Amino acid sequence: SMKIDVVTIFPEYLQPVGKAIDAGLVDVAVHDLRRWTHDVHKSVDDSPYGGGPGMVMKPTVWGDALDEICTSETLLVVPTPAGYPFTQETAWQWSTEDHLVIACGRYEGIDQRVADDAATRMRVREVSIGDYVLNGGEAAALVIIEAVLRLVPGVSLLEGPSYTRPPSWRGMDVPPVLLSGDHAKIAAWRAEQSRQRTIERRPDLLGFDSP
Amino acid sequence: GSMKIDVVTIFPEYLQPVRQSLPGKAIDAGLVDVAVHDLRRWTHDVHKSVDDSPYGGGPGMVMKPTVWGDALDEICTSETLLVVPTPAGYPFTQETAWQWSTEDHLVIACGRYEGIDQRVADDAATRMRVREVSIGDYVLNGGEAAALVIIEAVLRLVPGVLSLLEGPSYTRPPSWRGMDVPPVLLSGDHAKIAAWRAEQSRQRTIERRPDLL
Ligand SMILES: O=C(O)c1cccc(CSc2cccs2)c1
Repeated sequence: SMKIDVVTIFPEYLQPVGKAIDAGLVDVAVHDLRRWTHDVHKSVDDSPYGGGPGMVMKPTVWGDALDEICTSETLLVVPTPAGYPFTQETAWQWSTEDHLVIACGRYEGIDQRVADDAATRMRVREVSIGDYVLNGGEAAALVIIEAVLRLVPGVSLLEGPSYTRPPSWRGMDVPPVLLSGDHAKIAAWRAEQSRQRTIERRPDLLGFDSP
Repeated sequence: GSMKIDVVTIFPEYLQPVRQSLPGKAIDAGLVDVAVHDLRRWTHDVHKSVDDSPYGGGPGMVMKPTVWGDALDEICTSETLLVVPTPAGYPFTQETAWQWSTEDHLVIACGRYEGIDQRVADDAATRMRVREVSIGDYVLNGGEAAALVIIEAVLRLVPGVLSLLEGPSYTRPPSWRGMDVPPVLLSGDHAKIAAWRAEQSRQRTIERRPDLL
């Protein structure tokens, strides 16, 4: 059993309701960060100190929210292009956690003091899901949850090509070996394929130079 | 400029957020159109089948060439760029988003389980440009959230629609819970602040991303 919490200013995104199939092995909650503002305008951003383009999310509003939602046992996830890589190994690790809280930021970023503060009560991980930029952590929140949840109790190199019926389609055939029943020959051919594909699409995975 | 995105999936509900995350004005100006399609209208049987056992043995299922064949024949033109998210794909980077941002028709095929029959992509590639791609180093159940990422990533690069690491950022108030904003940022010395940020970026990148260096 495991509890996942998500905070965003766009709570409509996370509503798919895959990760959806649950027989109560985990519960998931989504919160509107505006639930913790006070002024009539609901202001959650301000201009950066030192200058530069765009807005930053205020430290006070996030701080209040997390006070209410987080505990000392909590793992705090902050998706961000400036964070550590989020890999298969990270998913395995977080599949054992009791409590995850994902903080979705928009604009240019969130005050640094927010995660520095949190880091004195609970454990915090700033993470990047890939080398590209999004508008907000909302999509990243989703990716992280899919990757993590599919490893939770009760649910190398690259993988080569897959086939199924029919054995001949539009004049293209399934590789004979797959049809012949030799468990040996099929494992070998499959290993060859998987390796031939990594050298091409992902040379770094076998310690080579990236294109 | 003017871009059309078709998405095929056995979960068309999942893609609710992309079309509910769009500026109305760009839809009015013909800057982008996004259509989601349920992969099952192209099924041939009364059970509406999308997958089938792996040739060669193994666990998990493979997706039928017959169905995806029908589907792509209908949606794709020969100007089409066919995107297929998979963990065995090429890396989807920022350079990739930039490139695709100037394309006219993007077709994204969302597969599930252990993939789509290889022949589908093989065949498509005889009459259009196909790109199989991985959004990161981890396995997701299906291609759906990957599609979400890619769409958001590419469209925030189309005007009027939606190297080291960036260092910390701060805003009002100057003091919060006993932590102060770095005093250099209020100094009025902009040549000096440009350099402070530079160091911050380097340090960060060394810690978090020593590959980039
Ligand atoms: O922290 C923020 O305020 C912020 C600003 C922009 C975008 C995001 C999530 S973006 C992302 C990029 C790669 C992996 S995740 C967050």
